[PDB]
Amino acid sequence: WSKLNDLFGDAALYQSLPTLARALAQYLVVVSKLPSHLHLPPEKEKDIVKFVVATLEALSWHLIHEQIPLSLDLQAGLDCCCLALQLPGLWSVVSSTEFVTHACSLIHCVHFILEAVAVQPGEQLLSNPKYITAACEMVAEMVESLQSVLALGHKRNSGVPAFLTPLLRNIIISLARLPLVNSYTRVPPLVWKLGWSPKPGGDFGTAFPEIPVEFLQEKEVFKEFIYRINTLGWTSRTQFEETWATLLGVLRTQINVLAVQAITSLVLSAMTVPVAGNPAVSCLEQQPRNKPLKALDTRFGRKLSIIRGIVEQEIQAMVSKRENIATHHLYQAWDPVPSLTTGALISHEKLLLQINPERELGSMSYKLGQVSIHSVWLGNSITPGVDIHSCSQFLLELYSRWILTPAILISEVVRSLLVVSDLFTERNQFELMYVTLTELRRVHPSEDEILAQYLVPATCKAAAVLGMDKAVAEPVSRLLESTLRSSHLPSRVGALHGVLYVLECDLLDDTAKQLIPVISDYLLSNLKGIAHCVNIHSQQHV
Amino acid sequence: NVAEAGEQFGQLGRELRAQECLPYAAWCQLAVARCQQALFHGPGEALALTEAARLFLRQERDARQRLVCPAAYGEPLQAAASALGAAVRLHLELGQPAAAAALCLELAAALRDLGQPAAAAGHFQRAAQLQLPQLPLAALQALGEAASCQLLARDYTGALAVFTRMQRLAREHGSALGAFSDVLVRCEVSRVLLLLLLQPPPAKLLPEHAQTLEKYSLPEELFLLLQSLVMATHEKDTEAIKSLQVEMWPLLTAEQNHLLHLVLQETI
Amino acid sequence: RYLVPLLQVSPSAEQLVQVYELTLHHTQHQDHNVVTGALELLQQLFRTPPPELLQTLTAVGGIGQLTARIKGDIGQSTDDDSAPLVHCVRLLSASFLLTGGKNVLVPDRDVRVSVKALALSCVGAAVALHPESFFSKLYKVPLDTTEYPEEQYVSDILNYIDHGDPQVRGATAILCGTLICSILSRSRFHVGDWMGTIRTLTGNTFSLADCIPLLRKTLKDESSVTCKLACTAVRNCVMSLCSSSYSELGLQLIIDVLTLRNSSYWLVRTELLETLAEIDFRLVSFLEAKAENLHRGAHHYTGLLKLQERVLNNVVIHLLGDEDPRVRHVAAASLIRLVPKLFYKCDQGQADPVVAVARDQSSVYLKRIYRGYNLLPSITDVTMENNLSRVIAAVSHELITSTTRALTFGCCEALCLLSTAFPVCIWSLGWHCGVPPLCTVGMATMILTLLSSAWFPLDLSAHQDALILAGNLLAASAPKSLRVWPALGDRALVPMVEQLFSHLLKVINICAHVLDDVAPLGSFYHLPSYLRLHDVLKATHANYKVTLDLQNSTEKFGGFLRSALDVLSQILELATLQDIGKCVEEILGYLKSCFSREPMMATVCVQQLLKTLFGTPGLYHYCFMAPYTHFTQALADASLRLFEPLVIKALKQYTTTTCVQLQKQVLDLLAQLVQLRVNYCLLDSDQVFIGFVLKQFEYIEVGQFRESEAIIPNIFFFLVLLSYEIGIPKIIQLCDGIMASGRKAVTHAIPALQPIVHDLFVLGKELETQKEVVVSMLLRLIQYHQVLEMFILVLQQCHKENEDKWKRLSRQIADIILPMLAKQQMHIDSHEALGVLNTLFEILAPSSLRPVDMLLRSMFVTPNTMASVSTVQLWISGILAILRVLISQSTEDIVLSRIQELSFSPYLISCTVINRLRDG
Repeated sequence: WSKLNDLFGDAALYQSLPTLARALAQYLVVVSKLPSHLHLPPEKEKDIVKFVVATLEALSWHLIHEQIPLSLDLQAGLDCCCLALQLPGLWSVVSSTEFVTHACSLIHCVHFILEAVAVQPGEQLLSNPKYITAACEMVAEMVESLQSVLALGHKRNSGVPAFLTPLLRNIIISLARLPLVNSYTRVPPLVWKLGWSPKPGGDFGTAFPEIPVEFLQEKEVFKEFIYRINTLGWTSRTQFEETWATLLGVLRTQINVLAVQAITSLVLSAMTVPVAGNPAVSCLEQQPRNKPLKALDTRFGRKLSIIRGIVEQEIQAMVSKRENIATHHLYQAWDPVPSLTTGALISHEKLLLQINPERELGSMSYKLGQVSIHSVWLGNSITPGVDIHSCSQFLLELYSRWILTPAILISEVVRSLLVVSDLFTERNQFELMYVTLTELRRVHPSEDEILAQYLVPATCKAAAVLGMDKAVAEPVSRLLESTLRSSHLPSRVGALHGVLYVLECDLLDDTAKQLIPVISDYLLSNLKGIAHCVNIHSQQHV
Repeated sequence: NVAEAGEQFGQLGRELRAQECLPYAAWCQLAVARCQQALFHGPGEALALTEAARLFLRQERDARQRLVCPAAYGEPLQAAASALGAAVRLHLELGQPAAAAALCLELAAALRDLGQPAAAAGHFQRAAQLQLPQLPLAALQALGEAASCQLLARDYTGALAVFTRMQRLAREHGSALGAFSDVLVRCEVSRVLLLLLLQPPPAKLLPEHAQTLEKYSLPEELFLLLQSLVMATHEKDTEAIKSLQVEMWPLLTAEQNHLLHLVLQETI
Repeated sequence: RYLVPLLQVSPSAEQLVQVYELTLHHTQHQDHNVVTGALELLQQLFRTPPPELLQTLTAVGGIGQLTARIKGDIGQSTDDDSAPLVHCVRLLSASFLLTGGKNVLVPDRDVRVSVKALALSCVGAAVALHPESFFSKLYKVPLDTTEYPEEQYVSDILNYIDHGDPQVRGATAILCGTLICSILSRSRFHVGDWMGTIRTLTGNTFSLADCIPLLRKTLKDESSVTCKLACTAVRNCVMSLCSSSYSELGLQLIIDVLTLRNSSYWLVRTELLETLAEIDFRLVSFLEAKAENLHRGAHHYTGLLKLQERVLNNVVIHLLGDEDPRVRHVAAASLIRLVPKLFYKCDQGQADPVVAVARDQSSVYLKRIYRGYNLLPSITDVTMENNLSRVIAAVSHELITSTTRALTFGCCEALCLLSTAFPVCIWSLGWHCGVPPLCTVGMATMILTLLSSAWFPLDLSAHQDALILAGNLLAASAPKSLRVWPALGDRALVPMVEQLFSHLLKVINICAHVLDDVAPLGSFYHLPSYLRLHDVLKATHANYKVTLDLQNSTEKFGGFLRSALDVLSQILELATLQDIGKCVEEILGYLKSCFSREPMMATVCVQQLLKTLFGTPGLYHYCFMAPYTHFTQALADASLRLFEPLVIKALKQYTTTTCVQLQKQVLDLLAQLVQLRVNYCLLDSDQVFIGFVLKQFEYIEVGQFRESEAIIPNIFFFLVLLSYEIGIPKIIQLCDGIMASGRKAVTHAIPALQPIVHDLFVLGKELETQKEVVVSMLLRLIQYHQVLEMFILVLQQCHKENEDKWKRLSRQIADIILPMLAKQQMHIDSHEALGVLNTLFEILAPSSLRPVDMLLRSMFVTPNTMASVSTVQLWISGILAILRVLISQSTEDIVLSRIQELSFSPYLISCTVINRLRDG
């Protein structure tokens, strides 16, 4: 450290490191939309991995000595670091055997900027050589904070100045996906108090095996393992089938409830349109059920597309929610609608008015309309790296023998089957879904209104991929009329998504489309009451 | 009978919380409230509807906080704000608008936790107008949590509307006392960091915004560094603005530390 | 062990030193039941010492003037050149817990760890008495340098932090607490100069830099019994460091207790908050501004180290929301102890944190309507109204924005203990939030919505504290609003009073149907909300009538019936005859059933109804310039009948009761039936009640009466007021018995005349003879400073009645008190006592003070002996109060012409004369 204060610690050399730090922030973003002349070179790829390490160590060196760096220079130096962990090129170099010192020094220096700001003096965050396991213990503490400390708007989040809770939430995820670290982070903290400590070996520090099933048989021990796997994602495809076998041996009813919900979240990280297993970079694919327009593509019509490109783009800088976007940059317009046998990604300016009105601007989550039945029929040609086809046949056998179980487990099994419905890939697979749900209603009582509002979304998305035929219309049309008369206001909302898929694509039967004036009459009554006041009644029912 | 029907549904809801299901003990609490509309129990009818509000917001700290599920999508977030719709309407008919605004500050402290900071802005202003006749210092702490929403929701122009309403009551009620003396320190350090962030034109610059910017172009440490920052952005001085964030970082809190970060970028 | 708590012919000073040598022989007499018996006796005689024994041990010679496993010359407790408490620490160590050769533990096999636990708590209670013992050598004559290489001091007592169990590492956690408490108070925070004198005398190297990291560690210990004993060590130790030169290390121990706020042992959390109630957070805010590395500390934090908002929002208000009924009650009493000690930034008084500490130490060293409300102009501190309005801001916020049952429930208990120490009527600008926007109605609109819910009254532990606090917030509007309910005069305030008076007649309606087993305006039948309140007052009344225990303060029905007759009283003052005229039928039926359970405050409900049925600044200001000018301004002024069933029942109780809280509220109910002229028909034929008051004077003089103190001011108000209709000849013969033949004066004889003198001097030939009698009795009693307030009343009537008679009487008490002030018979021991005597020489006539022959022979005197601070303290109060006369009442010219004639030599109290008195 004698050389590090004279060749590096100069106050003239320090000034460059936030001027060279805005430089690499804007260059790594456009990589997802540049041609191949403009990508970063493979020989100059090593020297951009080594320079994320060196500008984040000038940030920790002022907090010891002088003051904060500039706190815009807190913000320009941690944007060079959030993007090298999202690219497929720059992330692979940090994982290798040559960079054990450079991946364990971004853990000491992002725990030093998060502790010297959030942790007031006399606290903590929440309530082999030595440095590797001092880097391994460092990542376990930070992920339990995303519940409490770095959650946007918590009572504990009055201390972080809220331009880093976008920046420091995306960067604790992508460091525990390193193979230096990832094996320890999935172990929940109630295990290390108990007697589990095998030896690690992977030609690295910590290469622990996965947790055996016998520890997961306690609920407080089982609620903390499911947290480590969703916000962390997974890695190369060998590690995806490791978490699959641990949950099925769990399949006392307090642990039967919470592990049918853990199988929902593993399929959706095979449903993601980029890297598919990384909640750092990416989010769930959604499909527009609105077709592309006809009013464009003329000589006056090509002029229409340039003008409203400028208006919509600075809305999302003001109006929208940045669920996708960590950094502070302006033109981050990114919609994960794929093409479709999937293909490339469609940019935001090309899908100008495709996105359905059910969704807040840019907020990417599940909202019952991810895969529209337009996109079922042209990826799977049926019209009336993981083997994702493999995991969906095994789940049809399990949830039918439980239906055909306590009333707590009746409600949460119908809900796990509607989510995976994005991933059914065969006309053999959609036919088995509709059969199990109709034998329930005649047997299970009609007045179970938790169970009533998951199955009206479930029974209606089957008959859309299926033919909406005369033997299928009379069971599907009668069930939508009754639940709209129900007094349960979140039961009113699930039944209205089932109207759409029937109304969406199939040329509907002529007698059943005279029961669109059953659904046409409900819409007139509840707008005249929610014309003046919308603050009173609801938000996601309105 | 109908009196005896309500006592049977109460024994069922408590043996389920130790069984820890909680959409179904949450469905057990909405059955107690449907009986007391057949009879007329009044303020006890609103006690069955707000214990069903505590149980749909615990199903979603196990779906978006403890067990962060991408398949969690707000069926018990739609269920939480609908049992609280019938609760606020039944205090007003009996005529207690101070108890109607206690139940709407519970609905908006979840939506800031579940990551919906624009509709959290929202329900904080509903519970103030039910308190401005009654408690004008319980009403000014519901508008200080409304300025922490819109800066997460990035509503920097709607954030100037809610800061000039906090300061117009303390000159009617406080002149300052105390509890009202700390509400006015937070509102003349944060209306100055917004008018340099977004610098309004003289048409949409009110006669209340006109008064505070003549004084600059509250503690004696922090009053001196805020007259100096309105000068630099009118002089476009890149060396003046950089040495003040270094020397105003311990002074502010981290809600006021967010508004000073977005000025130094939009002038540099 | 039971009698030494009571020792604080008398038990002699040589009788108590025979007790003490008896035990040191018995800490050595071998047993395990006899060694443990004399070690609980020694831990308690240092904590509560008898004051005769306490001076013989701290003294240098000590026992030598009263007479005129261990293997070395300790030196017994007869030797001179060392205190006996220097001797008593050498003896209890080498026998129990230390070996004289090396820093080494003694094994638990030899001495039990029940016996090693009581020996660490006796070495700590003596350092608070004589702190020079802990730095001494273990053996006086050194022990055999052939066998042992080095000799050690008594600092190996502080190596028992690593020893095994709790209560040894926890009782060396408390041995470092009172070693730091009692060096700072011994040498007056001079840790620099006092440590130099010891090191050349006993050569140990033991600073206080090597004990606070031994005390920082036991706070982080594992066992929850080890953590209870280390946080009482910071109750003694962080008020002495933080104002000392080691206040770098003193602030760090404030920081670490804050991490101890969330440990799950309920005795660990309540001895935290007592060491966060005794903090002076105006002295604590001063050290933050001086720190630059301490704000960083560990891990190089950036920002301010905000102790005050973190110790007030995240402990004290936070520990109100705890699950235990034990933890919620102790956190309220700290917000009674925190509000005078806050220092929030930039008040319009104290500006700096330098100027903040200077105003709490200058007040120290430089100087009938109901109980709820006030009508004065209410002079108040401007900056003490600002600290009380920030503690009622964060407390009404965890009561409205709270999501738990436990936050709403134990924060209505923290608002009822503010209003009984910081009342709302006096501090209304702190309580004010909104309502009437200007004498305030603060925050009372939320709490009525708590009571009208059908959830919150169903538990009597905190429904009785929400009724005493809703009557304090509707009574502070009484100095403003008063000019249905026609006397309220503010229609935004009437629904708050319509509700509680509807709420307090339905809770005396459920206490009437419970004390009498009767099946269920004020009516709770048709409400289903108050049929839930009938099953909760019937669970607490089946445990009283079945379990006999009379002396309980907390009963939760006997505690709950006390709360809802106190606040039915305070509202009737706002009421009139027209509002109550349809309810005098109602409230009198309930009290006949509500009389037997609690009659002490069921006549306080009856005392008030009859009123309203019959109508009725920058550190130069603070330290000098503001107290210097209250001095010179008081010197220029020194140059100048439905009651008839209920009333008969209350008289049968006074003859047969014994609790003297009930005997005091019945002598005020009868002084109101004579002013409001109810004819003397309470005793229609006989004189039954007036014969019984004469017999009670027999039990006070002899002393056969238990609590005569709290009844003797109110016995004598009833008697003088009847004679305007027992006559004033007979009234003054009873008071002469108590004084000369009876107990002492400051409880019986001096409160006996405060009813007489105010009702005889203030309010023909028969009245002249009785005024000569009362002035002769006080001359026997001038010695007491409460008798000198009664005599400022006497001198102000003679200046109004007859100015020839005014100058005769100020000469008679001129030559009595000035012979007393030279022989120090005048009890001026209080600062309540010097304030009464200086308003006397203003009002005493200046003709009696015009010769300066008398004031100087009473001035220049020497007391008998100035050995004792009982006798040093009354000689310097005779010189300060006759010197307020030689400055105002007579100028400089008159005073010094006299001392040329009176040979008052300046060798009066000289350095040869002052030395022989302190010893003599």
